[PDB]
Amino acid sequence: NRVFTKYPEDIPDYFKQSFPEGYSWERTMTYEDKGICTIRSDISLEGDCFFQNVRFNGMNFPPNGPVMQKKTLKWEPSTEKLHVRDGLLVGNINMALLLEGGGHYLCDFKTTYKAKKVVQLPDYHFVDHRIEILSNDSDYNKVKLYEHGVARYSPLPSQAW
Amino acid sequence: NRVFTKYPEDIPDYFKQSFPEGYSWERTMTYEDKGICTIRSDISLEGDCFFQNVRFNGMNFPPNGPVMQKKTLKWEPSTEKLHVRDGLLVGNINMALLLEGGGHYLCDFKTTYKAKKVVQLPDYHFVDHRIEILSNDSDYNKVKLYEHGVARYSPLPSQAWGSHH
Amino acid sequence: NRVFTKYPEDIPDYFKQSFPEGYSWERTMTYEDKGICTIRSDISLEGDCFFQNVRFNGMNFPPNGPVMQKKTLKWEPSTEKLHVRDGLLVGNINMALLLEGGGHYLCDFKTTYKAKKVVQLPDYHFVDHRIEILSNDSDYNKVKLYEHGVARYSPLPSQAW
Amino acid sequence: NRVFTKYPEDIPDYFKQSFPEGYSWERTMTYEDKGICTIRSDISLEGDCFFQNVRFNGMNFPPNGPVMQKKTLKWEPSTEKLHVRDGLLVGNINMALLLEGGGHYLCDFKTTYKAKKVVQLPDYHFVDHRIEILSNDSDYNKVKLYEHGVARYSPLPSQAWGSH
Amino acid sequence: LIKEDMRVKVHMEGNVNGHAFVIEGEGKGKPYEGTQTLNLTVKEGAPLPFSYDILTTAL
Amino acid sequence: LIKEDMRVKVHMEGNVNGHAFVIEGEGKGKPYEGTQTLNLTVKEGAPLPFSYDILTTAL
Amino acid sequence: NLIKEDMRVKVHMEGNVNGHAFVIEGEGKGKPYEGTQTLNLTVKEGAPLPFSYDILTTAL
Amino acid sequence: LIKEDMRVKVHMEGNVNGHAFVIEGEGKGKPYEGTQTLNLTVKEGAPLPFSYDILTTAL
Ligand SMILES: [Mg+2]
Ligand SMILES: [Mg+2]
Ligand SMILES: [Mg+2]
Ligand SMILES: [Mg+2]
Ligand SMILES: [Mg+2]
Ligand SMILES: [Mg+2]
Ligand SMILES: [Mg+2]
Repeated sequence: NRVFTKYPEDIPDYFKQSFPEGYSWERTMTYEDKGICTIRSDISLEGDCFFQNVRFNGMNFPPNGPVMQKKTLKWEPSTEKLHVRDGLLVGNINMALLLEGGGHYLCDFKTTYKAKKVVQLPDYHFVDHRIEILSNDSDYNKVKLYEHGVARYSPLPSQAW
Repeated sequence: NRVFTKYPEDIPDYFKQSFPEGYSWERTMTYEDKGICTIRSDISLEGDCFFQNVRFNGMNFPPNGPVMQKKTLKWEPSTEKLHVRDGLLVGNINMALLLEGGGHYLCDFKTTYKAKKVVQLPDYHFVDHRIEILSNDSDYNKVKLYEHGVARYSPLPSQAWGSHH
Repeated sequence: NRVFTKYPEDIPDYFKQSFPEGYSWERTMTYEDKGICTIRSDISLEGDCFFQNVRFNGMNFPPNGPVMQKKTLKWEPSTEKLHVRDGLLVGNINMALLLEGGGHYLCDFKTTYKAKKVVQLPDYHFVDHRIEILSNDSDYNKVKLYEHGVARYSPLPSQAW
Repeated sequence: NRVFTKYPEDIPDYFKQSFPEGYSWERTMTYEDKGICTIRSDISLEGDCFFQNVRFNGMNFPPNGPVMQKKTLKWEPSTEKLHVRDGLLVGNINMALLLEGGGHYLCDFKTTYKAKKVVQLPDYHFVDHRIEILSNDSDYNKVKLYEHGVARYSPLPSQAWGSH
Repeated sequence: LIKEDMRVKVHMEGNVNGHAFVIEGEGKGKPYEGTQTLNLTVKEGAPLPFSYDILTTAL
Repeated sequence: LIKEDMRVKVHMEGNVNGHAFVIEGEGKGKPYEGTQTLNLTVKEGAPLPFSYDILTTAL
Repeated sequence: NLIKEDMRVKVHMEGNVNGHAFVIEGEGKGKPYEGTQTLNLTVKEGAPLPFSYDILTTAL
Repeated sequence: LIKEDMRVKVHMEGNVNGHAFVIEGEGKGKPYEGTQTLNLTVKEGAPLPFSYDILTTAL
């Protein structure tokens, strides 16, 4: 929910500006053994509720892989590349999932966020995330999910002239 | 040259460590419109001056594209993700060329950095970069190049604490 | 459904052998503007009549792209690469849809056929495909569909000595 | 060098048409552990011996994988898809290395062919290929290399007739 | 068991681009001669607003 | 319109590797302070035979 | 038809695979219209190759 | 072994869709601060038929 992403006043927050009306988005996730996920989500404000509505579809993860053998521990934080296209904020990310002992397993990430209303569009910028299972039963039947997201620019001086 | 990257004490620095011997890296650059480049460069230190021999082999860019049509603008600032894999450092980036007029033109960048020496290996981390042309001649026979790059962890603190997998 | 493919006697026929138990399959279509589709099929034999049971899912087809704009004339015939991966018969194919008004639009095809019975596994081989719309009302509510298939080795001599 | 391909009468021969001027071509090989090779080659004729000049770059193969471990046996045969895009000729292939004892390490081949003369242009067509090392040391400092390629259409006649 | 002349019934539930569609079909063919014909109907979500060809290799 | 404390509820139908599942959650956080908390229940398909991380930036 | 039922082939390859550089060279014959040919190849440098030869042959 | 300033020399042989070129670079940089600058001259191959941007990360 990119709503819950702190925007410094320099950047336009594409997200909180899309409400009241809302915003929908669309993502694909390609794993490095080519398991693949397609997903969709609608975000409707009512009262103070953002009722997220989601269809999620995942494909051809290999039998002895990490997903099917449950050897992920988390996602590494990541940094999303945000870039206005055809009027649409598209986001791009190299995600990775830490494994039991053994290092990482990588994934690409394309998200486009579409506004239900006319909002002010930002220049190119990045949202640092970090997403995390705070807690879970042994089955994951009940899982407490946290997320931290912060939109920035570049910390570095365009020292150009 | 990722030697020219700032690295806090928090994080090992794969690149300044490697030296005195130095290092080698291999990069593939895979564009949004299906062009491609492979690049190899050797980085050595003799005296005070880093020598960088490189072999760039770009290919397969469609003939009426923003590369071949000579109409890109600059790179966007960026942030590299970097993990150990087979005991090498690997560099992953989502890159973006701004296109004359408004739009973008896009590029995955994957690098394998290889130090000609055993060094202390880092965990997963980022580098934030910015590369810029500062001046040039008409046809860029003469160019002046400015990169900047700085290494960190996430700024967003971890709030998980205590768990069993 | 393969089974609708001519097999020569010196290629084993993975699909037919598979009955009466049947066989299912699972394929990835990756298009050249990165539209994408996931699909799964049970193919069962009730008597004379095979029942196909399918679920199909696809995404990111750019609104102005030729899928959503309906600018396909057809698929090009093609030639699937058939190999055995970890017990299963994996087919790979380079498909191209003939454009409206000249030009081609490409797609990558990976298919795994998971038989549900002991069958006699084949060696590397190919299938010439031609799939064809043979009739279709205007809106395509009612469509008649045809597909040929022929199992294959190289028609080229191994000069091996 | 696709000059050596059997090309039916009804199918333009981009490669033997390009002569005497000949052609060049450019290839990306995409293997599944993202080791890549990029290739370009210039094929010339003068007299009776063509000349291929070729450069070859491969990177990002895992050290602990079937190329770096020399555990590939050979290519299967194959079929390439050839189509005109942006006035050029491209070919696409699903490629297989047969792996020692069993299995496959796969590759996409994409090639773009560029004749130095304007030749007549073919329609969508295919090339059945088969390539084979015949004689070699264990170290392959000497090798003897055979390919056979033959051009065609699909052997499956259409049943389509009449439409809009 | 499988014979020169055999029938086929087709059921495909699907979603493309978030647009829903259920589609069914009845057909026939010759397993050994490698041919098959199928009569296909859009059950819900007709009209499909996308090229019917992306579907066809599935159907 | 959006306030330092807001509330969240989330519904997810899912297929992964054939295997179906539904999942529901309700939660909270601070939009301007860009942090979010959420409580998830697998309403159907349990136990999930695949890693849960690959669902979570969707949840 | 400059191109003859029988022809000859010369081939220079330079190349480099995960660092390891090499120069390969061969000469041979083919039958243009039969789609056949056979090449003799020698590694002038970098011998012995640390990599499966196979990745070279379709370029060679 | 390395300090607040360092020199840079660069030799690139490359090739893009046909065109061969050679580029030679001289410049300096701040290794510990993470910056540098480079004057770039095209020896062989000038003038470039293609966006110089593709080159810059290799230089
Ligand atoms: Mg997979
Ligand atoms: Mg859902
Ligand atoms: Mg799945
Ligand atoms: Mg993680
Ligand atoms: Mg129909
Ligand atoms: Mg279609
Ligand atoms: Mg499911």
